[PDB]
Amino acid sequence: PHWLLGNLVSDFVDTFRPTARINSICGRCSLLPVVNSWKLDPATLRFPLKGLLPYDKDLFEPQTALLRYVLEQPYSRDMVCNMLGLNKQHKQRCPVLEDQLVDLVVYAMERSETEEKFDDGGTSQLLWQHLSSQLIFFVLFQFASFPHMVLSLHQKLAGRGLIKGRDHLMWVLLQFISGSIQKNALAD
Amino acid sequence: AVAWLVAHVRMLGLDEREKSLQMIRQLAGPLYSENTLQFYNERVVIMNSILEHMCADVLQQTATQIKFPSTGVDTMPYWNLLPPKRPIKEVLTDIFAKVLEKGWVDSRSIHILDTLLHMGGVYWFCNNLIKELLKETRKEHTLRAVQLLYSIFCLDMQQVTLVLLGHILPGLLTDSSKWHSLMDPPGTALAKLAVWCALSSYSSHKGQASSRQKKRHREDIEDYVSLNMRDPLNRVLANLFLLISSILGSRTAGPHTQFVQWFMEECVGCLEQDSRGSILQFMPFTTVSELVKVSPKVVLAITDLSLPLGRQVAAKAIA
Amino acid sequence: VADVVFVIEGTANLGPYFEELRKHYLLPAIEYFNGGPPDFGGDYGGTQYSLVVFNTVDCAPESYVQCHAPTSSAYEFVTWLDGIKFMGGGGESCSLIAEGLSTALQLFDDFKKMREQQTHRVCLLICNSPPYLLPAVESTTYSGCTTESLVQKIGERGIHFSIVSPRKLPALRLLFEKAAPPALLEPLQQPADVSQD
Amino acid sequence: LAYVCEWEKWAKSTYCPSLPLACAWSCRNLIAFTTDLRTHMIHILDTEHPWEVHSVSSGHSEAITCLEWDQSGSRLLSADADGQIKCWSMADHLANSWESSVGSQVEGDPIVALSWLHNGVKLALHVEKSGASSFGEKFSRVKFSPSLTLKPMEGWIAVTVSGLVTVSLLKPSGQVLTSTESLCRLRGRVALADIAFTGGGNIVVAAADGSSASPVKFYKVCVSVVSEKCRIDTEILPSLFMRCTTDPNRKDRFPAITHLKFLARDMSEQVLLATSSLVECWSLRKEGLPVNNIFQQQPMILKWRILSATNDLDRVSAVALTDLKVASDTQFYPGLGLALAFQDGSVHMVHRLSLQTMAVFYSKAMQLSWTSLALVGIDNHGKLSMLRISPSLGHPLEPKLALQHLLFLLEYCMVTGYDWWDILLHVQPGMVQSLVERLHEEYTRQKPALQQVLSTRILAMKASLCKLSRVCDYHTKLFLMAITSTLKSLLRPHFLNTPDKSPGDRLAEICAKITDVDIDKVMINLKTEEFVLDMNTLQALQQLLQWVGDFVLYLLVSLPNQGSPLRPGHSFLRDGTSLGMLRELMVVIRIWGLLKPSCLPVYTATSDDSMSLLFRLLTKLWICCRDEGAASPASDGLVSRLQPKQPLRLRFGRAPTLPSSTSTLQLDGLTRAPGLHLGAYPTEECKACTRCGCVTMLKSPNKTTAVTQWEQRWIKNCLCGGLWRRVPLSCS
Repeated sequence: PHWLLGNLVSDFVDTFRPTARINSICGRCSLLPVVNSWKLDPATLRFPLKGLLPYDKDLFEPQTALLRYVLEQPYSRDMVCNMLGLNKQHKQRCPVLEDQLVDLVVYAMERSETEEKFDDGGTSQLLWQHLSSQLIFFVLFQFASFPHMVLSLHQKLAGRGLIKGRDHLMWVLLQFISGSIQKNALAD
Repeated sequence: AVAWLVAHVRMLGLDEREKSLQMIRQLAGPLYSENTLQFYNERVVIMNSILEHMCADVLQQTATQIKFPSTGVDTMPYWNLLPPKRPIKEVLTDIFAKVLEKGWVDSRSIHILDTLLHMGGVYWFCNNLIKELLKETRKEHTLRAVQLLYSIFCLDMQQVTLVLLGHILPGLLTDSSKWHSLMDPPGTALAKLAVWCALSSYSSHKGQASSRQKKRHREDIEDYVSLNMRDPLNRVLANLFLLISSILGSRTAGPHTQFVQWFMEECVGCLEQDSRGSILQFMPFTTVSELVKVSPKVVLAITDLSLPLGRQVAAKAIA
Repeated sequence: VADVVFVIEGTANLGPYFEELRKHYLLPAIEYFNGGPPDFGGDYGGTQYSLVVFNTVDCAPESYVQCHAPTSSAYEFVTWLDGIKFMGGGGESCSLIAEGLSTALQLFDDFKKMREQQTHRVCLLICNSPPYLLPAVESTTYSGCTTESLVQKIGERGIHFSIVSPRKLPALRLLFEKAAPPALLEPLQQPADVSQD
Repeated sequence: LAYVCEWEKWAKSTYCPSLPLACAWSCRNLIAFTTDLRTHMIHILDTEHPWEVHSVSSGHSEAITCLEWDQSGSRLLSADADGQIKCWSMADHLANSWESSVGSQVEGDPIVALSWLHNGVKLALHVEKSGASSFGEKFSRVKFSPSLTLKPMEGWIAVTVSGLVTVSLLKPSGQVLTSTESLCRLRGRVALADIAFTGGGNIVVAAADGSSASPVKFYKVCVSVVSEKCRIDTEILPSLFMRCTTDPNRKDRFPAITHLKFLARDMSEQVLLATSSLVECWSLRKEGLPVNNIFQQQPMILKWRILSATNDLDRVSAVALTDLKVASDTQFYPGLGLALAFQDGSVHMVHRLSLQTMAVFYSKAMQLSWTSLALVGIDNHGKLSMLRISPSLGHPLEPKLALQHLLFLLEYCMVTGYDWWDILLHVQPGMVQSLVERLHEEYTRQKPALQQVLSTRILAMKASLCKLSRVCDYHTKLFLMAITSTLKSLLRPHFLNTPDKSPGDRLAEICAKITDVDIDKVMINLKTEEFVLDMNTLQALQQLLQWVGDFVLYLLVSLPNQGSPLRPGHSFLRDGTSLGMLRELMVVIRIWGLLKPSCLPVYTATSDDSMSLLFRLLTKLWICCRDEGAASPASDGLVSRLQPKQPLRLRFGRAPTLPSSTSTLQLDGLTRAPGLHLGAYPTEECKACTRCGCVTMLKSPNKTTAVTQWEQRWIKNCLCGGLWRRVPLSCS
């Protein structure tokens, strides 16, 4: 707040801190088990409504963990659509949402990086492919400023995750571009 | 043998003869081969193993890992724990945010902090600390931050406080670029920080630690121009107070007038003994006279010993 | 296959003229190996080439070669070096780059280590000012002269080499035909782009 | 002693305690001046005319280290490395303009600035003595592995002083990222100094804390593996330490510099450093270990040995340092000389291994400027300006050996193309006159062929020798000779004519075989048609070529001035060869004017073709002076007539100098105390007018449409164009 002003405003916020705590609930860990005005529904990286002065940015920092957990879970299309979507066919605006899947791309390499999938110890790659397919089913706002995907490539250089990720990465890129080849141009 | 292996590891490690030698020595070779009239081989071997564990750390680091000759329960977990392929610019986002969100200083991590202390420089250490400090934008969080910070400054009080009083305060007051930061309500905490560390430093303090006594030999005159002794702490505090009085000058005061106001305010405290205020030709009297225009606070500070010098500031405080 | 080399040096001597030559000789030459300069993937595709333009010792007492163009996909860095080569070079007009072409030979060398599995190696060098100098490399082990450079470019390897200078013709073409292997320095003509210079 | 500056409004900054300082440039323009005013900006200053001091704001804090690489203007901007390396290359050499070439070392503090380009030149000075070696054995270059070649590329890769592993993400002139991550021994703590250029393409670094312990994190690292990747090695070279602690008396040494030099075999600058002074020196002499005493009766190993150590009295070190293994008996110049200023007043400059004493003439951080011993005044006295002391190379006097060493270093500077500042070292120019005479004699005789590429430069060098004084004649004469030769030479091959039997310029060169007068005859006698290039040539004759016309005019009036109080007066120009070149220029500009009426006439009177008579008088004096001719024939009397056509007020480019003879030169930061001709020179200023100090005095954008030939030809450094300066116009 204003420099040459007195602390009279600053402390006035502090004495206002406890009452707003009376309006908090918890650490906002996770509330989305179902697959069916509502809880856990942020508009632009922020769910709350009250214009008061709550505590530290733990309620102001985006709930990245929430969207990270809900997106990696199948059948999330309807869930994300009702929680942040609006006029899926009449309001195409390509929001900040893409950044989220960018992490889902980075996490992708993690799935191949983490102990090299324990040298194919299990079938986590199957769930990975299914989640990637589900995300491709929502390929309508993915390439908003398409070079953003190249950013995902930049983070892909981290630790040189080209050991085994490259195959599945190219595969899901194929799964995506196959439904949008004749739609867009070669420029993209 | 272990000590001389540690001496010889300073080579290119192309021979690694002492490594295999120590490995053989640490083995279970002496299985009652000779007429060992000890009957305490168990405890003796346990002590040999734990001593081999505490040393040879560099050899067990600079070379390939050992084949686990311990067969114990739980070795010393306290270690460097510094991520190799990561820079030093991680203390803030990994330690400070957590410790502010937490309720205590995370004692374990403190060890890490210690390694951080005698690794880099106290200068950039405190610099990056105070830099990461001014982000709360709420008095309560800044309060808790400086509370934890006064404690984290322990184990290095003397040199850390010296470097702070010498650089971090002029580092913002001298120029206008950093003035932007001083305007924040965190500024009050910074003032509280300053007076607290000054009080702790001026107070009796031995501070004799192995890793500190072995690394407490430098050279510094501070170039403190004088235009009741010759001590680095006292001289630095005098220079600091002189700069406070100078900043208290007119013709420009947007952020720093509030800074010196908070400084003088928090300086007022019972059972204190700082602000000695030499009374030959110094500023503190004129400084108190000017601060009176911003009532009996300075009327108590300047009253060092009821000396005839204090009569002047008393008459001025009469108003 | 199609291992070409593109060299120009008249930047110090004559800059704008090159820009004119680009409109008639440089740009059409590149289209012989690409469907049109746009932005595509680059790898060991045989048809790649380099782009080497330097200056003389006049006002460069600390730099002779800074070439970097392994593949460049023949479009992007090619057009870049074409339009963003240089504007410097003073001193006088006696010699600009001969030691450069020697380094050019060295480039062919790496092809022997890179183009394994022939390729009918070709090369082209441009220089407006007539060059002559005593030093040879000052950069690498190989050393010689202009004569050594040409006999290496012709006899040591059958690299077709020409020099498309400005419309003017200095006393250079004469000595550059003393090679028993056909030098084929003919492609200096206002007629359209030759198939293979 | 001499060459001291000062800053009026700024002082030692009594408010801030202090700040470490540093600067070093082995090339021209060697002033960087890290300091704190009353974080702060960084300054740059040239060696000649230091009145126009320049500075530029930085973007970081504490500005700990900077060290350039080559003649290309660059800097490092260390201490969290914000605003990393770049060139200036904007219009001149007085603006930083730090481009996007930035390496983001996130919140670090390294003190490394290194990785030069190529090998160090070899000098067999004592053996060769430059008798007739013709730069062959006198100046050579030892084969040296170039760091990560591909053509020698180069990056600003350094070592993390604050950090403990490595630096990565190198993008030299390719804009490519190439990001990776390496472990680098997983442990370390360093306060070291770098020593990069070793035998192989590797880098060396070793120091941790000081005399307290004895650790040295020797990191032998390799960077050249494959494109778009890094494999930084973690080879621990054999460790070592400062044996100073052998004294049972005390051990309080605590070194804080321990710097090295580019030759990683023969130095170790460990030194006891408040309340102490004791230099030390070790080597890397490989030798086998005494494997014995095991019984009755790979040897390749490295155990360091001592080189030199003693007790001294000094606080601040400046810099460490030709080749070794030479019996430098007759050599007394600072060959590998290591000096450092003493706190107590005078500076006891003395070479290594002796340290005894030298002439003193009784009744923070520095670096060696060059072979000529003129240091920089950044000693431990606060924010004080630079100083200079006597560059005397040895105790005794030897004029012959003196001029020998001078010509040696001059030829070295010539072949290496670096700047020269041995000006203060040489005695008054009489000895320098004999020196340049001998120099040009050896140049002409034993060139043997490098002349065709080394001429121009040394001519400018001549200027410097004729710069200081009474002998200002050769200065102007050589300037005019150089500029005329350059302009004519560049004008020659600028013809897009049709080919013929021989080259156009070559066939024009033979014009010497022609009659005396009537150039209009000889022009058609050789060739007339193939000389026109294009309609757009009407910008040179009336604007810039007029000079040469006026030039020959300035000869006529200056012809009968032998009785003046100056033997050559303004100039003499009695060479003939250069005169023949100018006469060829006259005939070609004559045929030019025949091709276009916008030529340069006499502009005054008697047009009904003064140029013809001018040319015939010039050819007359030429043939009267071509092959060992006379000077002042009877023709001289008649040509001495002043025709009503000669103009005046010509530039005759020149510049001031630094006549600091023996005692003292005190200047401020500003307000100096006394002591391209394409028009672009009105009375008052009319544009930015980026000029230069040699002769130029020209405009910045050249204000033209298609005359880009000259402009582009002189965008970079002009004839000795290191002095490309800039200054705004006055305002009321």
